[PDB]
Amino acid sequence: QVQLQESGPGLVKPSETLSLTCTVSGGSISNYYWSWIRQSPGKGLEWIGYISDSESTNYNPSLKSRVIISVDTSKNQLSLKLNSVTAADSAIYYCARAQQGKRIYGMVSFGEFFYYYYMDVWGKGTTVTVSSASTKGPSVFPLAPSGTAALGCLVKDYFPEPVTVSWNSGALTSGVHTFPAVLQSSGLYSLSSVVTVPSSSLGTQTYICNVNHKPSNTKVDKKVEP
Amino acid sequence: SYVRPLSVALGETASISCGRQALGSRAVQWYQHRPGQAPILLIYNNQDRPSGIPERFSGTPDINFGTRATLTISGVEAGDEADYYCHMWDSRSGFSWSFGGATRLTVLGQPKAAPSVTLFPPSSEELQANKATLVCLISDFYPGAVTVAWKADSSPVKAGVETTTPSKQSNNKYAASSYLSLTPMQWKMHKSYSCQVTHEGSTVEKTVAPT
Amino acid sequence: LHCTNFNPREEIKNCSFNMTTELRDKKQRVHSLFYKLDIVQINSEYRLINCNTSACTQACPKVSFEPIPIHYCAPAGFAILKCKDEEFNGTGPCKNVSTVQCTHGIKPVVSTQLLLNGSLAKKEVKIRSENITNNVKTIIVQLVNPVIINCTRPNNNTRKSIRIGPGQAFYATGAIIGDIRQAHCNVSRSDWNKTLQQVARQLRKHFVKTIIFTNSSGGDLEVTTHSFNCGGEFFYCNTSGLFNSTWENITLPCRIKQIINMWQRTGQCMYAPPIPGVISCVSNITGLLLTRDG
Ligand SMILES: *[C@@H]1O[C@H](CO)[C@@H](O[C@@H]2O[C@H](CO)[C@@H](O[C@@H]3O[C@H](CO[C@H]4O[C@H](CO[C@H]5O[C@H](CO)[C@@H](O)[C@H](O)[C@@H]5O[C@H]5O[C@H](CO)[C@@H](O)[C@H](O)[C@@H]5O)[C@@H](O)[C@H](O[C@H]5O[C@H](CO)[C@@H](O)[C@H](O)[C@@H]5O)[C@@H]4O)[C@@H](O)[C@H](O[C@H]4O[C@H](CO)[C@@H](O)[C@H](O)[C@@H]4O[C@H]4O[C@H](CO)[C@@H](O)[C@H](O)[C@@H]4O[C@H]4O[C@H](CO)[C@@H](O)[C@H](O)[C@@H]4O)[C@@H]3O)[C@H](O)[C@H]2NC(C)=O)[C@H](O)[C@H]1NC(C)=O
Ligand SMILES: *[C@@H]1O[C@H](CO)[C@@H](O[C@@H]2O[C@H](CO)[C@@H](O[C@@H]3O[C@H](CO)[C@@H](O)[C@H](O)[C@H]3NC(C)=O)[C@H](O)[C@H]2NC(C)=O)[C@H](O)[C@H]1NC(C)=O
Ligand SMILES: *[C@@H]1O[C@H](CO)[C@@H](O[C@@H]2O[C@H](CO)[C@@H](O[C@@H]3O[C@H](CO)[C@@H](O)[C@H](O)[C@@H]3O)[C@H](O)[C@H]2NC(C)=O)[C@H](O)[C@H]1NC(C)=O
Ligand SMILES: *[C@@H]1O[C@H](CO)[C@@H](O[C@@H]2O[C@H](CO)[C@@H](O[C@@H]3O[C@H](CO)[C@@H](O)[C@H](O)[C@@H]3O)[C@H](O)[C@H]2NC(C)=O)[C@H](O)[C@H]1NC(C)=O
Ligand SMILES: *[C@@H]1O[C@H](CO)[C@@H](O[C@@H]2O[C@H](CO)[C@@H](O)[C@H](O)[C@H]2NC(C)=O)[C@H](O)[C@H]1NC(C)=O
Ligand SMILES: *[C@@H]1O[C@H](CO)[C@@H](O[C@@H]2O[C@H](CO)[C@@H](O)[C@H](O)[C@H]2NC(C)=O)[C@H](O)[C@H]1NC(C)=O
Ligand SMILES: *[C@@H]1O[C@H](CO)[C@@H](O[C@@H]2O[C@H](CO)[C@@H](O)[C@H](O)[C@H]2NC(C)=O)[C@H](O)[C@H]1NC(C)=O
Ligand SMILES: *[C@@H]1O[C@H](CO)[C@@H](O[C@@H]2O[C@H](CO)[C@@H](O)[C@H](O)[C@H]2NC(C)=O)[C@H](O)[C@H]1NC(C)=O
Ligand SMILES: *[C@@H]1O[C@H](CO)[C@@H](O[C@@H]2O[C@H](CO)[C@@H](O)[C@H](O)[C@H]2NC(C)=O)[C@H](O)[C@H]1NC(C)=O
Ligand SMILES: *[C@@H]1O[C@H](CO)[C@@H](O)[C@H](O)[C@H]1NC(C)=O
Ligand SMILES: *[C@@H]1O[C@H](CO)[C@@H](O)[C@H](O)[C@H]1NC(C)=O
Ligand SMILES: *[C@@H]1O[C@H](CO)[C@@H](O)[C@H](O)[C@H]1NC(C)=O
Ligand SMILES: *[C@@H]1O[C@H](CO)[C@@H](O)[C@H](O)[C@H]1NC(C)=O
Repeated sequence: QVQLQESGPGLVKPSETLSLTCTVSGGSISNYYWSWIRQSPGKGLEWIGYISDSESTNYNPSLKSRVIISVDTSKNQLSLKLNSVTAADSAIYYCARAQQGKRIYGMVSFGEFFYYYYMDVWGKGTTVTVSSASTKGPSVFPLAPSGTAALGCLVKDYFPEPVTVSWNSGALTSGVHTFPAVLQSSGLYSLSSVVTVPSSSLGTQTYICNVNHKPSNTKVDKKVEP
Repeated sequence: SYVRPLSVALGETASISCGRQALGSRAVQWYQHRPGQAPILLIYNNQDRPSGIPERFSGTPDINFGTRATLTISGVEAGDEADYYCHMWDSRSGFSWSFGGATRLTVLGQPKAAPSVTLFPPSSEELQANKATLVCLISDFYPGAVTVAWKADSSPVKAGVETTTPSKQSNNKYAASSYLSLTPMQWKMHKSYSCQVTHEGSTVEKTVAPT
Repeated sequence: LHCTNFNPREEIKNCSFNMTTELRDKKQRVHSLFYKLDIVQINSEYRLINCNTSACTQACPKVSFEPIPIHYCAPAGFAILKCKDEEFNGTGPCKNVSTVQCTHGIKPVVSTQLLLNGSLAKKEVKIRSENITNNVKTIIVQLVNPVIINCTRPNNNTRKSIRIGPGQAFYATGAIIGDIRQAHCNVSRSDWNKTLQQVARQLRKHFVKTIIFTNSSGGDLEVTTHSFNCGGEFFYCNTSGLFNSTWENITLPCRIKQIINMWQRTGQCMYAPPIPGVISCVSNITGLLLTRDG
């Protein structure tokens, strides 16, 4: 009933304010607690902070002096800021719904309980990269094919992560295989997707990929044919 | 942080011990998380699992202090190969900010799978830009470990190769790319290029020629 | 003592100190838990509350404070006269008198405010005093039906034995295994309320007039609390929630002391060693002792 979705800039210069948002679907925003979690390569899940339904803040001691978790009850938008960002702050950021639990072990009147939170519904995640290097759009080149055949497109030098590939704007979904990227020594990734398809339709039904690179707003699409 | 390696056989029951023992009455959370994937909540109370999570994920209720918190994954399959976290709350420790160290369950005994090598020649548009880049795509193999070797006619080449590390797919299998970058001159002057993929003790080769 | 607090009422401290050992020239840096009530600050360097007035002898951990019936007998050639009239006021003539050699089994139960484990009135809550018109004379109530008090110290304590000398072993309070809770007592509402309207209607037979119940006056802890013994440790329960009515449970928050003076003597205390495990005792409340103001 309730879904989430993060949003971000993809690239952030060092020593600048990072800003993300989230869109809550099918649920009131000032009804539950909201959290922020990030996972960097090499480090485990790190709990950033959380906001209450009363809109009160409480941040991790790891970054209490750099984080501001705001809110926007007009819609269902949850905010997050990161002052003075360094290279170690690049990670996949998540926003989840913290549900408050009340564990009582003694007498409720003597104060013999403790509050604990659990986050049951998470967002998809937003990738952010911290490097003073500039953004750059890709250069998708088509890969012509040759029981079945394989055909794809070589998304060459682009920075930074991520990139989206869709075949026939979402019509062709069976047999797709978007491979992981490759960080070249030149400092920018390169991706490649392919799709196994029956050899019958090599000439008739056109195959068109759709490449999306938001960190540079360079949206491209190309067609493949022998 | 630092990781704990775990290995169970396929079909067995995994008993994942929690990281930090509780000093008092506890309230433990179990998250199943994969690298580059949204973490899902398995058990939020000491044993209460939410909607959708199968009954094969069971925890230990804290009926009497002393009992340790463990996550029990009965009938492990290839999908239960992820990182598991133990969010340990109790009455004595402070605010449980960190999720603790991750235990990476690696289910053993999975069947072996052979690669699906596919090599594409440089595009006509790419060659027009005076830059040639072959691409060798390996897919649907297991275990996730291969070896690429590029052939320039007879003699091999390794200057200009950029190979992805294996990555788990949606079918619990692994895939990796392999890019050889060369000038358009040396693409036309060589008779053929090959992509030799060595998985386990076997090698398979899918070549391509400038034509 | 060098003490710090405990955990992120009942305050407990974790105190480290230098201590002697089996050999005179050598010392040991050992630590122990001390309840805040047994320890004062010097001005965080603390100090045992008794060291400035008297020494302390800790109880031999093999003896028990279990009150068991004592029979007081009279010598040969003497006698004991037992008044058997039920509604006997305690003073004056008694029409049903018999002679005995010894008294019945009397348990030396030390308590305050509430008289625990005792002899009941055969019918109607009987009240005893000297000069009722004089408020400085203590009134003694004796209930007819016993309300049951239910006490327990929940914290699972552990005993840590030091060695302060050749044969001298001071038993220190170890760690607290499990949760940290609050020691207290439970008595039944609508039963303390049922037996307080019984004491009420008998207090007005001597005082015409509305009667009020309040808390203790104030001062020492032993004077202003339901101090008693329970499993080995000495509780100090706050009975403001029991005497609070002018004519489901009612829980009394209790503190626990280790340095007790007992008989209010001229400088003599006893260190009650920590009882390992969980403590819980059940005691009848058969009597009372009030104090009028004027
Ligand atoms: C002297 O006088 C004293 C004062 O009068 C007196 O003190 C009393 O002491 C006792 C123990 O010494 C105390 O008992 C404790 O009480 C706790 C609270 O119990 C109540 O609440 C729970 C939970 O309620 C939430 O959940 C239910 C549904 O699950 C909802 O319906 C509720 O509305 C509520 O949920 C909402 O509210 C929350 C708060 O707003 C929100 O956050 C939430 O989102 C929701 O909105 C109820 O389940 C309890 O029901 C039980 O009792 C009723 C009678 O009232 C029974 O009929 C019924 O069958 C139930 O058994 C109750 O209403 C308890 O949590 C606590 O028990 C746990 O803790 C101890 C020690 O920590 C454990 O050893 C014990 O095993 C329990 O652990 C279980 O539960 C936790 C968390 O739930 C699990 O993590 C754990 O693994 C374990 O689960 C396992 O066992 C469960 C059954 O036990 C089972 O269901 C599970 O599936 C699993 O197998 C403990 O009992 C009592 O509070 C004191 N009194 C007061 C006033 O404080 C003293 O006794 C007197 N005598 C002396 C000193 O001698
Ligand atoms: C109020 O204080 C009580 C302490 O006396 C808490 O504990 C409950 O006391 C009841 C009274 O003895 C117990 O019920 C008894 O069980 C025995 C065993 O079968 C019977 O012989 C008794 O007749 C029966 N008494 C009654 C009145 O039913 C309860 O068992 C005991 N609680 C538990 C968990 O064992 C009360 O819990 C406490 N209540 C509150 C709300 O704090
Ligand atoms: C004083 O209070 C304590 C606790 O409030 C009372 O102890 C309780 O006694 C009952 C008696 O039946 C116990 O219930 C039984 O427990 C056993 C073991 O768990 C269980 O198998 C039975 O089915 C039944 O539930 C109860 O556990 C026990 N509670 C505790 C905390 O020890 C005691 O009876 C009271 N004394 C009085 C009122 O005189
Ligand atoms: C009022 O009387 C009751 C019962 O006569 C007293 O309860 C009794 O408490 C003692 C401990 O103080 C219990 O005896 C001992 O318990 C320990 C701990 O397990 C054990 O090591 C000993 O062997 C012995 O069993 C005793 O069982 C208990 N009686 C009952 C019936 O439960 C109560 O303490 C008295 N109150 C006061 C203020 O003296
Ligand atoms: C032993 O110490 C106690 C506790 O400090 C003394 O009682 C204190 O006396 C001083 C007098 O200067 C008061 O300021 C405190 O308020 C008293 N404390 C309490 C709790 O009443 C006691 O007098 C000391 N004994 C001797 C013989 O000096
Ligand atoms: C606490 O009071 C109860 C109730 O008066 C006592 O139980 C009685 O014990 C006598 C002596 O064996 C019996 O004749 C009664 O029948 C008992 N009454 C009930 C209701 O069982 C109990 O002995 C008292 N306990 C203490 C320690 O004083
Ligand atoms: C209080 O804590 C102690 C541990 O310090 C518990 O002692 C254990 O009790 C179990 C009972 O099943 C034994 O099997 C262990 O061997 C004991 N451990 C030690 C070190 O002796 C004790 O059970 C706790 N008390 C309660 C009431 O649970
Ligand atoms: C009281 O404080 C002392 C510190 O002096 C605690 O002793 C430490 O306990 C930890 C946990 O086992 C050990 O890692 C340290 O080595 C101990 N230090 C020393 C100097 O012994 C002691 O645990 C505390 N007591 C309680 C009940 O928490
Ligand atoms: C005993 O407990 C009562 C409450 O159960 C305490 O009452 C409080 O006392 C303070 C100090 O005078 C007042 O300011 C509060 O208004 C009282 N609260 C009430 C009556 O609910 C009392 O202080 C406790 N006494 C001891 C010695 O611990
Ligand atoms: C023990 O005594 C030494 C001096 O002899 C002192 O430096 C140290 O702090 C003492 N340790 C304690 C009191 O715990
Ligand atoms: C107690 O009752 C007797 C009855 O013989 C009476 O003489 C005496 O004055 C009474 N004393 C008190 C304090 O009630
Ligand atoms: C004296 O007490 C006994 C006790 O049973 C009773 O039988 C007798 O009737 C009493 N006598 C008087 C005069 O009260
Ligand atoms: C005394 O009684 C009043 C009225 O019932 C209540 O508000 C107050 O909390 C009671 N005090 C205590 C210490 O129980």
